[PDB]
Parts: sequence; structure tokens; C-alpha cells
Amino acid sequence: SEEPSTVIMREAARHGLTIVRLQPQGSRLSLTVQPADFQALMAWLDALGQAGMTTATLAVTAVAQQPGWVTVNTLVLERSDEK
Amino acid sequence: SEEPSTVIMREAARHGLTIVRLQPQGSRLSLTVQPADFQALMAWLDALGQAGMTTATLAVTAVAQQPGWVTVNTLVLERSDEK
Repeated sequence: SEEPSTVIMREAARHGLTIVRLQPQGSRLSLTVQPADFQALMAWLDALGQAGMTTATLAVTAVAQQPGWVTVNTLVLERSDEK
Repeated sequence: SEEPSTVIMREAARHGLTIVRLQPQGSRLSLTVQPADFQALMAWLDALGQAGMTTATLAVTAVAQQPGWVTVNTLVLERSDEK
């Protein structure tokens, strides 16, 4: 993975996740993700986990309108020295 | 599930998660969970998800000492009117 930013939006899109903002700040990335399936956002990070990415920050809230969905307050990804 | 507090610690323990603090504040609960497998803490919430519990807040950070593990900053659970 030459472009770490890709895995996020790539895995995001396939999981129906909207990463509005991304920032390749070395290891840590700044991700902005609209309300999501707790499934999708996990599996997406699980997917990024394959990239050597760790959830460096995940900040989240349950939605009142459709329980079982979540609201990502702020999300930071961390990466390996691998790349 | 007459005692919602049980599912959390029950599912916690089976997933190797330490819920130090729990608060049955109606729908929302205050959970304090020591550093965890992102797998375990998800699967535990997935498990609580079976209880009718939503992750009302999940606040988390990646650990520097053993990547792929996470640090739960603050976690709030939300419950159904089912109980």
C-alpha cells in the first residue's frame, strides 16, 4: 500500500462509509466519517487493520433515529513503520 | 435480561475485557474498560448489541506498546425501551 489514504476510502466505500476528511500525518490519520453501521465502520477498520493500521482514536455516539447505527465524533488512525 | 449490567460484565469477561465501572443510568450506561483487543471490545459490544444495547459512546486510542490493541477513553452504552 503505497498510498495509505486509499485503503481507508477504498475500504470505506465498500462498507458504505463516508470518509469526508483524511490526513496522512505520518502514522496517525485524521478521518471524518458520517453516521455508520457499527458493523461497517468496524469491518472497515478491520480492513485497515490488514493495512497495518490501528485505531488511534475512535470516538463515537449512538444515533437516536435508527439505533444500532453510530455517529463518529472523531476518528484517528495509526499506522505502522512498515510504510 | 433483567439485569442489563450483567450482559456487559458477562460478555466482557468472556472476551477478556475489564469493565471497572458500570452505571445503569436507564438507557445509557457508563462503562470503564481497560486496554483491549479491538476484536474483543467490538465482539463484546456486538454481544451487548444482542441485548438491545447500542454503543452510545465509544472513545478509544491505539496503544503504543502493543499495536492492534486499544485504549478505551470513555465508553457509554445505550439501551432499548424493551427493558
